Amino acid sequence: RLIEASLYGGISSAITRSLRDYLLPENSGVRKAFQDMEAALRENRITLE
Amino acid sequence: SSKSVANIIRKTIQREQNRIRMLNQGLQAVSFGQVRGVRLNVNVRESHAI
Amino acid sequence: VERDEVAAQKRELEKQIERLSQPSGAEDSRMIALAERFGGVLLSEIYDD
Repeated sequence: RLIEASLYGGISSAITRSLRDYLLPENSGVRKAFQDMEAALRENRITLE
Repeated sequence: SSKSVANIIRKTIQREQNRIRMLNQGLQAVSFGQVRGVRLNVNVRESHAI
Repeated sequence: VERDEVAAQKRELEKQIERLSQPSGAEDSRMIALAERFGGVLLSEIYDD
């Protein structure tokens, strides 16, 4: 998308729609703590099912 | 719990805002016809701010 | 006996994984609160990048 938008020129519609998806990096720190803390419950629930 | 999570979220938000602000300065005073500058405007949604 | 020994290895592996989790993997049990209770920042977090 980046390359071809540059090739034809103009304000790309697709880039404009998903602006946050392109310009912001995804951060794992906020998440993995809670995945590990959540683990004991997840396993228990799956076992019960 | 609680406050510490809020602090890490706030610091991440602050760092992203600052980096964007740095990128933003490189684009000042670019002349394209009648356009004279470009910016990436970053804001925080209310429903999440509260 | 084989079951229990493998269980011991699995417990060690989870404990090792858990130490590397969050927020910037460290002795997270108390260190996060200790980091904010003074006007300071965790060194390992400064060297995250």
